Amino acid sequence: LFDENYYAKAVANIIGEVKDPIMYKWFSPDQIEDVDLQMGYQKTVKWDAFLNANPTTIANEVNTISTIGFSSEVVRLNYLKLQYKFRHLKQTSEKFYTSDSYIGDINNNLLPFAQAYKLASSEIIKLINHFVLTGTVSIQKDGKNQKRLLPNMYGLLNMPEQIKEEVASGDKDKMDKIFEKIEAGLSKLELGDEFSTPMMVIVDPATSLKLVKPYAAASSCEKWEDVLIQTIKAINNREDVYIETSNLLKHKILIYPLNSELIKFKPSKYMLPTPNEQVDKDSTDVAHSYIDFVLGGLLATRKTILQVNIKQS
Amino acid sequence: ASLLDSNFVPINFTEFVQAISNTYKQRRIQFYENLKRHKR
Amino acid sequence: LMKNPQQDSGLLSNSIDFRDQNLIFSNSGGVCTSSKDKIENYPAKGYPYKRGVKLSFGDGTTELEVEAGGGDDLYGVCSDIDEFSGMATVIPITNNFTGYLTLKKVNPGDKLNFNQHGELEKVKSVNAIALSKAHKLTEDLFIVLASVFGNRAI
Amino acid sequence: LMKNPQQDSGLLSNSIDFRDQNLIFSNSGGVCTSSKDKIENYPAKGYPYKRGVKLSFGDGTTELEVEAGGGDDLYGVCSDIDEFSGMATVIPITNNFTGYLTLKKDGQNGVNPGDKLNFNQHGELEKVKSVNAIALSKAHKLTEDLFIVLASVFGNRA
Amino acid sequence: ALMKNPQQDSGLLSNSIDFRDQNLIFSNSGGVCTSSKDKIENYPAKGYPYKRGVKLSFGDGTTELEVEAGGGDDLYGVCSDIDEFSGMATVIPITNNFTGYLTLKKVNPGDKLNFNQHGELEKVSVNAIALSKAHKLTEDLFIVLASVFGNRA
Repeated sequence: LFDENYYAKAVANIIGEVKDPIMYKWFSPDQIEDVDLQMGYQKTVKWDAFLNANPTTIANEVNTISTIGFSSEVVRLNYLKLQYKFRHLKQTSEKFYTSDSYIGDINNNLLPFAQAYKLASSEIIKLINHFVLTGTVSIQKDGKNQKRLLPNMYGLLNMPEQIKEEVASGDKDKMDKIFEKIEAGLSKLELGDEFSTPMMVIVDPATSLKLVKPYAAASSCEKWEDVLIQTIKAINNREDVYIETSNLLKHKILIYPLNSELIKFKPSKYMLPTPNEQVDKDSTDVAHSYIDFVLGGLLATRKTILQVNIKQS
Repeated sequence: ASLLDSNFVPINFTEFVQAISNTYKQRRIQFYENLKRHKR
Repeated sequence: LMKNPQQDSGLLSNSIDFRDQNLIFSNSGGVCTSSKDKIENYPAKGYPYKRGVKLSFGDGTTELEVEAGGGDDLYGVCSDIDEFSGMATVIPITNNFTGYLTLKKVNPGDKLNFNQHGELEKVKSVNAIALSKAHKLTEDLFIVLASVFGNRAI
Repeated sequence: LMKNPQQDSGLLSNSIDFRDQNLIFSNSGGVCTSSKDKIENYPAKGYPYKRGVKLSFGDGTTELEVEAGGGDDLYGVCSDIDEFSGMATVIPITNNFTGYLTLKKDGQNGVNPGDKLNFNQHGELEKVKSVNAIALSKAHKLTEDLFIVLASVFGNRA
Repeated sequence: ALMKNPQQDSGLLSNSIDFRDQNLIFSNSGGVCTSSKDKIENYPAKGYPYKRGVKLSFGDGTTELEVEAGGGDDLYGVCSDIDEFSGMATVIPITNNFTGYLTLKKVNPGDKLNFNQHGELEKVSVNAIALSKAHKLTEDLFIVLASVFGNRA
């Protein structure tokens, strides 16, 4: 195949130069399990039990007894396949565009196929990281004109039925108020049996800079970050608490455990960019290529993620 | 059946895509093996 | 509209708690059920789930069915539906029932009566007493724990 | 109201005859299709299947969609829908189209081959001003309220 | 001043970290969504009709016809790209629908736009529908995402 098709050989020889996605730092190795499905859905079934009324006293003769009810829940994860097209130069025409230190028409913004594919793959990986973190797909910095997505497609920041706290605008710079809101959310967190697990906090750079200040008369050898780590260690049975900073978030704090039982990422085995076999060719020197990627696959238990939003005026 | 294998020779584009997927999986496994998070 | 919600849930359920986990529409049957209860099954005409039912007669070509209703035509209270066969489980008004029923869109100890739509409402001819307050499952769906024991006298 | 009937069937189909076996609502696309046709896909609001489509703009948070419509807002003709993704296939009004489209349930008996047709507010074809559509057959009734007709759309008119 | 690629060099390297709002530049040639079955024609360029509606201009007869910025009843197509060395403008005919950023006269999604005498879109014959609000790149340069669907009254 490599001899017959130049593009496949170039993709194989340049695939190693693409950096790994940053989403991997947000999850444990066991939390991620790939699935073989491009487009479609997957289903799972859970069973719950509940008490209908107070217990019945067994005294003398009785026929009416309190009942214990049961319920079934079907959880569906949807997957979507998306494609991008990019222009490039035909392989046979590169000799007419090679220069002293570059290859490609600068005046017309034309690139060799390998470099164009690398740049497009990097941009697509950035988009996928943004989707995994925020639960939305958009190219505007404001966040409008979002692509309409299928239901049961959520991210860590937009997951429903989770603990949500809001720090007031007047207390935007008050780390004591921010920590009070974080403590309230931590108390409202419900880990249950899966408590002896590592915890993960993702913060914006401004929140990290506020955290690295000493805890407050100010204390010595005790920072707000250390106080937060101790607080989370109180509720995770003194397990490791990891703290990361992401530029994608803005005035947001995301706290969640790293246990596969509570939160699991089951992405498609084709989620990362993959070249398509269709290459548009014409009599000119400009060709077109296609890249495919699959989105969706995040599953989380309810009331297990804390999302703190610091309102900015 | 991965692109990391020099001896690998894709017969067809489907095998090439499968090799790409296997290479991505091996890359993420290696990243998790080499990762060392900073405690405290 | 459906005993089991048609749309699949997006998230797993948290089952570490044990309090207030029974205020759901899929809680079929009764909170207190006796082994000597008389239970019938009828063809369903509509969605009479958790509603007072009345006998409905067609043109005679097919058998009779049960539909949501009350007033002077009440025949019993539906507590379950098998969707595949369209079968409505009915407990006759001659047998007392205690469970969650649909409420018209109320304090404990209040007298309740079934309306034309088979929904409980505050008060005549039916002995129904609410044992709790209205629980709002949806913007238009309200339930209430009540005990229905026969009919009253006018 | 769906590309494929929602209710299942109790009978096997008889694959013996070969005539008049295409007058079904599941027949997507066009009877005559060119390999150089421009085909787009859009988010679908409602069910614009086999109907003229127009651009619908929301508040701004989400992207634009296509909805059943016509008149001065006609953007194209929907020929297929993927229900799982909610995707409507659109052929632009600048591209020639020949196929079966929904017809208004009023005066359908008067629709004869060679009659001029125009899209209404609901994306339904009706006998005639601004769109060049000519009926190539008579109304075929698939349901008490569903009528289809073979028509060719070849752009806007002066 | 108005060329697709600025002649003035950049003082500093760009920061290639963000991926949002990095396409609303004047150098973005072509369309946001393009099909492989689109018809495009190169024509001699009279003036600078890049990202503007073009009309056919005929000379005395010694030289071939060319395209110049314009609109109205004389509109022939939309210029989507230009090669300065050959002075060649790539035009998508009005018979073909186009979606991309075009020059707007110095406007909300859903507005109806028609080309003026200078090949600039303006609010209202309707030739395009605005898909976004006007984006300012220079004191006089305003672009807008529009969907051209031919001519219709």
